[PDB]
Amino acid sequence: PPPPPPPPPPPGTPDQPAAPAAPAAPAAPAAPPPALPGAPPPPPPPPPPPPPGVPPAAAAAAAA
Amino acid sequence: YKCPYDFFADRPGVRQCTACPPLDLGGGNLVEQCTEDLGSQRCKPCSL
Repeated sequence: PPPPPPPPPPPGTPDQPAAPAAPAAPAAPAAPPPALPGAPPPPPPPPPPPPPGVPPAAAAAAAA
Repeated sequence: YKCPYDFFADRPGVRQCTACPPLDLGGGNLVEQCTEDLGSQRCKPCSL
């Protein structure tokens, strides 16, 4: 008699592991900048003026 | 008057705009800061 035949091949190996996704895109959003602090006080007012002088008591006599 | 292009002012009643200061992002690195619009109160790094 003749000899028997070869075997069939095996299949085709396994695909490699699907990759994970990407980042969650961006941390926290815009952080509010520092404050524009400070607003000074107003200078005090000026002083007042003085009163006027007193008159001259113009009277001596009639001398008769 | 509006502050000039590279100058800024924050306090309301002020007598002179102050030039934008170079932002320091670490040790010994100074990036020039320049405002975008004419009358402005904040300085951006003027490379971006």
